[PDB]
Amino acid sequence: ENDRRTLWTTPDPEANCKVSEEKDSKLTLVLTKCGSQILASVSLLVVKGKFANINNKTNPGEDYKKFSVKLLFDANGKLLTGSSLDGNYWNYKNKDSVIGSPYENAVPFMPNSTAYPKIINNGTANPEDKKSAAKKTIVTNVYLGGDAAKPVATTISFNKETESNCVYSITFDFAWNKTYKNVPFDSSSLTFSYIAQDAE
Amino acid sequence: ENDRRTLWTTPDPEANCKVSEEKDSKLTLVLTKCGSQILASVSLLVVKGKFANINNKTNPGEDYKKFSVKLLFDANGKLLTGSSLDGNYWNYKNKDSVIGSPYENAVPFMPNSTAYPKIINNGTANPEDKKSAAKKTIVTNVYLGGDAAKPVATTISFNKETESNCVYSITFDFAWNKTYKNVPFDSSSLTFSYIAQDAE
Amino acid sequence: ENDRRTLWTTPDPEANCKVSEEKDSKLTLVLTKCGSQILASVSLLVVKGKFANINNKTNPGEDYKKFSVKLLFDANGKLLTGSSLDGNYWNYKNKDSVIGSPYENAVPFMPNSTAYPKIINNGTANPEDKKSAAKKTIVTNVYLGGDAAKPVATTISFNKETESNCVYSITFDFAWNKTYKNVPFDSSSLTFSYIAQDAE
Repeated sequence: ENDRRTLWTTPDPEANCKVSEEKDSKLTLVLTKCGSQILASVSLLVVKGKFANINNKTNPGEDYKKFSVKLLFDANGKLLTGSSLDGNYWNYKNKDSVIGSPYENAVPFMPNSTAYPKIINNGTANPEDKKSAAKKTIVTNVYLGGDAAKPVATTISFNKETESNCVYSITFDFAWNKTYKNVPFDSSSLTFSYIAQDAE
Repeated sequence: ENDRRTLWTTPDPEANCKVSEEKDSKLTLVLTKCGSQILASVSLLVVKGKFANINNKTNPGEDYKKFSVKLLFDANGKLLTGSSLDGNYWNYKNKDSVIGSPYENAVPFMPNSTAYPKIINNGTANPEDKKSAAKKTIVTNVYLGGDAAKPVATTISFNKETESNCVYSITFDFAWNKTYKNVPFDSSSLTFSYIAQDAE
Repeated sequence: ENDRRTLWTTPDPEANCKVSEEKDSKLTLVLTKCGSQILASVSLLVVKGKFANINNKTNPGEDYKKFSVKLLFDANGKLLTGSSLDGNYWNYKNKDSVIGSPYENAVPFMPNSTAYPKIINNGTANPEDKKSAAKKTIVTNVYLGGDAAKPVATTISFNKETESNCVYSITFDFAWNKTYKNVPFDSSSLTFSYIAQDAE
């Protein structure tokens, strides 16, 4: 009904995500359709590993101050193995859980091919043929422990990845310059939208 | 018709809200059902009292430099007395207005208990199933006068309040570090979403 | 069916917008009806002229550091002549393309008159007598190249313009202080919502 309009991890998932090692994080992502767009809410709590309690005082160095989460999808919109997120509880909504069986098609939840092409190349491109790099991209912040003093630079990129010969993709890139001393990666929630691929 | 999907005060309200004194502010809040999520828009013009002409030069203190707006719901999603907003014109959409008679049940507009649960704040071990307080929070900025130079740090908290045996809450926290000389607290409009509760 | 819910510039549009010269930019604007709000997504690529390759080091004046795009509408919600945007492939969705006929009436997709009204005389007397300019405004940054290091102050504004006896107006205002050196104007995507005009 309204539930085929939503695809999510669950509102309160079990560990379902690899940031650093297997199942070290809980990603709550809900994708909903309002017509031609997807309306999305995301959140990330990391419960163990390299980012469960950041200390950039005792661990400075690029690799302790950034990471990314990738949703990779095949032609029908099925999650592919190379993904950060586990498929077990990624499915269509049902009264606060997921449908019994794993889904066959979710093309209408995928970021548009046309608005978000895989590669743009404006080296030798005439101006009227030029495409937008930036357009595939939402740049905002989230906040550790929902504290304004603790921003984390968030980039959401559509159809950026090539991993696993995927045809669609949602990437969440996270980075910070503050040197956070003993702060869990526990994010505020973030609203975002993108243009949906057309079914059939 | 499609106004059953909207619960919204009014597009243009009479002073309907308490920041510092009774009916001292005009809160515009619309909540629309986009399936499993609520898409909200919010503005706050304070019309009289302590925040109606901010002067941190003359009043340098903490209590002049922040305030908070609490909406308190019961089990049926009806608005409780403790709330900053008054329920006279808080109701479903009829054309450009509300339905005459106050609503029985708005539970499906409330923030999801599962996504955003009650957390009794005690020293808690084992982060691998501690429920996240950050998740319940959207952190962003509104701009006073719609001017980029005049930011206000804005925290939107779901299911945070303990007051009046509320089951559900939506709390707007406005704070600013900058020292403003005669600026009316007059916010830019802010878009946000959250995961909705389900019903019968 | 559901396509009559989307008023859009194509997802992958031809040069369609005047920032500086006729047809110097590709504006992507998607409007979808979600109940009583419009859920919008907006992005701007400039391909020629004065902002096709910003260099505030060679061009340091204000006129090279800011520009605005005006959508102007009439009482049917159809585009007018003064509009930045060429109203020739600006139509209701049909599949991944656009409908045969030009779009007739689209009043349901306009910013709400009551919510965002035209400015008059303001006074401290409060029988009802306050107007918030800010309420009419969403203020945020977008990011050139989708780079965190390259913010641009963005203001969206509803029913503000007076040009060509317009009833309804959407205006995107861009402004930066940073001195960009050989940066195409190519904005990261922006999600936003506003209250719709009530259809009849």
